[PDB]
Amino acid sequence: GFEGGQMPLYRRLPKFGFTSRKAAITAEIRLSDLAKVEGGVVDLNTLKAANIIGIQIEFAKVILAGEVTTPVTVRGLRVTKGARAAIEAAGGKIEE
Amino acid sequence: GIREKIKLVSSAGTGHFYTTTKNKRTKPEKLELKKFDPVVRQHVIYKEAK
Amino acid sequence: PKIKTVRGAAKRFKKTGKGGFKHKHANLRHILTKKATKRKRHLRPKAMVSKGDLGLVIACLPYA
Amino acid sequence: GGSTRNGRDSEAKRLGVKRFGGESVLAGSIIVRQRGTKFHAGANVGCGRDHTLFAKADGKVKFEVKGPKNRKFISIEAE
RNA sequence: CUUUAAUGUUUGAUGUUCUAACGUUGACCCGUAAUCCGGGUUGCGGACAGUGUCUGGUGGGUAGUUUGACUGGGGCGGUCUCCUCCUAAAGAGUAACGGAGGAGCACGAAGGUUGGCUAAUCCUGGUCGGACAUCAGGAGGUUAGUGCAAUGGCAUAAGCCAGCUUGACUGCGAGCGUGACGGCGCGAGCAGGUGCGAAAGCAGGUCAUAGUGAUCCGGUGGUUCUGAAUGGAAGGGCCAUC
RNA sequence: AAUUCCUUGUCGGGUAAGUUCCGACCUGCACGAAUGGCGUAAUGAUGGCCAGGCUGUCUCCACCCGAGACUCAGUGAAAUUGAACUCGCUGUGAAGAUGCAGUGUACCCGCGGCAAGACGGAAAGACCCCGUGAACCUUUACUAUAGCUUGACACUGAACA
RNA sequence: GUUUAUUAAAAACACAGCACUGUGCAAACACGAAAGUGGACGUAUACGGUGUGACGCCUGCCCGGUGCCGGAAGGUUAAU
RNA sequence: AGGACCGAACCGACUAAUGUUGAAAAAUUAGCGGAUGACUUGUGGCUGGGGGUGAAAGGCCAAUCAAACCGGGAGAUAGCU
RNA sequence: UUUUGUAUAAUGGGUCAGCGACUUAUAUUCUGUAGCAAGGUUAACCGAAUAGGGGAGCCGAAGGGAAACCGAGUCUUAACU
RNA sequence: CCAUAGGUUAAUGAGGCGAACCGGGGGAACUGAAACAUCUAAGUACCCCGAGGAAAAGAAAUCAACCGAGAUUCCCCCAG
Repeated sequence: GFEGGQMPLYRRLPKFGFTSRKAAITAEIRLSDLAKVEGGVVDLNTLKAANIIGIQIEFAKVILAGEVTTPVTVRGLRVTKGARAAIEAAGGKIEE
Repeated sequence: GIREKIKLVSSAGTGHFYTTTKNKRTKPEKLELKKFDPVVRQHVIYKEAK
Repeated sequence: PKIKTVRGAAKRFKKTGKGGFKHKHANLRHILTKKATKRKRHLRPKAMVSKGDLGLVIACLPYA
Repeated sequence: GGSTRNGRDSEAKRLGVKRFGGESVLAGSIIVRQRGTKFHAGANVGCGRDHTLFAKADGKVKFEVKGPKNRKFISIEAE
């Protein structure tokens, strides 16, 4: 970022530090992939076995992407008003 | 110099306030004026200078 | 070796849904006694780096 | 001593000439405190604090050989 | 409310009395006829030193580094930002230790608005009373005035005679001007509430351009935005801000 | 005046004349009393002027004896070396030409002797400036700190006024 | 006499004498990642630091600045 | 008795001239100062690197020292030739 | 070789021959090229050990917001804009 | 005096030198911050005492977070 001295732009901009501090415990899944669950249930305990992201997850969230191929059964998770309706239209269940 | 800048607050003591400079040797009356509140959407006296 | 992320940039610039990096405007914190709202409110919409100015952070954010 | 300083030029030059303007808003001919030497009309009467001749409309200058006495009364017009 | 002393008592300090901490800058004897001093025995001094750590002060005995750029040697003197003026060759641009002046603030009025006004000066006549300071006439006047330069404009006054008062406000804004950039200049108009006016209409400060200063660091007004077991708290962030 | 612009102060001594030496006078721009004031004796590998001596130092050089230089033999180094058909005078010119524009003058290789040049041979110029170069030195810059010193905690005890 | 072995040997400094100031002896003072030693097997006519120059004729005024001592009227002051 | 004389040994380095790969890195030639005192000199030992020695010159400490000889830090550092 | 200009009283060069100065590892943009493809890929390691296994973990498939939060939409806004 | 220091016999250990790794203790400047002062250089270079086939580390007075992990060490990741 050196520009001949003359106080460079990366020092004239303000400092930040406050962040959401939860990415290492928060998993993000989308209805366009790993959403058939092979007849099983979508749950935080089975996500920790689904060959994805590992065991340190404390929160799992869902986003509405693509279309829902199965009458999927979900227990818990943080799920949008759209994702709850895209699964309803496919014959699925959301347990909370 | 060194007069210290004035702070003017409404009677609710809220975190929205005006800041200005005033001459120390003229007009010793308290600086107060009637102006708007950004949440209550009404005119109030802003006062309590020094 | 891995190369480090530069704190000069990683406490200044953020990533978005478009190529480049998004930042705040300065001249909004220190002594506002002579700054009317028409010279404060308008300093909050944020701006981007995206030209020959991006080639100055291309080794500052090597993992963004 | 005192010299040369002179600081900022601050522009204040002409623009509202011939057939200038188009797809975007024009600032018109700007001057340094002389109020009559390049006078205005229509959408570009402006003169907020610096004699800029600004508008809510876009187009070219009409730039006509008419206007009260020595004043030019310059305006922009739709095509 | 007081000015304060003594009986009793706690103690800094000072003296005295004593040996329990401690010096050995005392001595003899053993090692050993070792001019050392380890041991052994006995004195002297004694809570004084000595030994460790803390604290204020004095401070090259000892240590390291800094001490600018522009100009026809170097320095001195001048200058370094903002405003203004001449140089710029009749488009844009620009050089000269080439030529000259201001600002680094002030006003809740020198701001907003409704209703009115126009000034400087000289000559004569007349009063103490003015090169002229109150008046009438005859001439003359952006040769007066703006909170302050310099330049420009002002009476459809932006200059000043009165009245009533904060639009010197919060969120939003098509955009346009300048400079390589940061930065800097101007802005139609909405919604909310306010000011002046019968009303039209006007006001988001000061006729227009100067009274400046990014980020860091720290501080203050508000706050279910956050807050590493949980729940408060401390500190952040957002919004106001020094 | 090892202090002073004007200075060779100025009067006088010394001299054929004397910015130099002395006696004296004191506008010491800005001497002066123990970082003393000022003078003698005695001393010095000590400062300056005058005079007698010495004499080829000088006036004006010349012989007399020897050493090297000179000519070889034997043994045989040193710094330098763009290329060398490197001659005047004038012009031009990285603005003072051996060589190019003009016009003149030289047998070649040596050889004792000279040194006006070749901006000769030897120094990674000293001079003056320049560099947020380097290192020491000073201090009424800046930041650190021993030594010494003030009070104190603790080893560290008993009591009376 | 001594100083610049090599561009200087001269007027520097040494030095009988004169004067100040610290020091009572586990002296003052010095060297130390410290015991140990030096001062001194001495003892205020002794030792440390230092200005002035044999002997003579003599030796003005200033404590306003800085340094050091002596003091307690006032401003101000640490650990704890 | 003499930091007494005149003057060799012994010491000196004031001065000129010949030197400057010279027989020579202080020697040569010719003057020329001192010479019983702060004189002169052998052999052994002592004082060490920020530390010595010095009647104190950036002089002396193995032809260097206002900071030496031998190695390492190291391929220090040139907005530069 | 190099400095408005160089036959330049600028600079270098006695000579013949050896030797003599840009390397890959970490990250990335632009370019070529290749396998798979909404997926792509293994590291260390194990392996009769250039096959094969190993999917840890990374890169990608969703954005708006300081963050809570919302999400094919979203922040600020009374937002109704 | 009792003892201990010295004297004495038997047993067991230490003593000097090597290549690197390694344990504890001492420890720069130049350098990186395009200058420099906290920071960095660097607990390196170098020195001192010393140990083993390794040394160091270990079978929790650690982390976690309502769900539990669970001796130590090195390689690839978590992660620049």
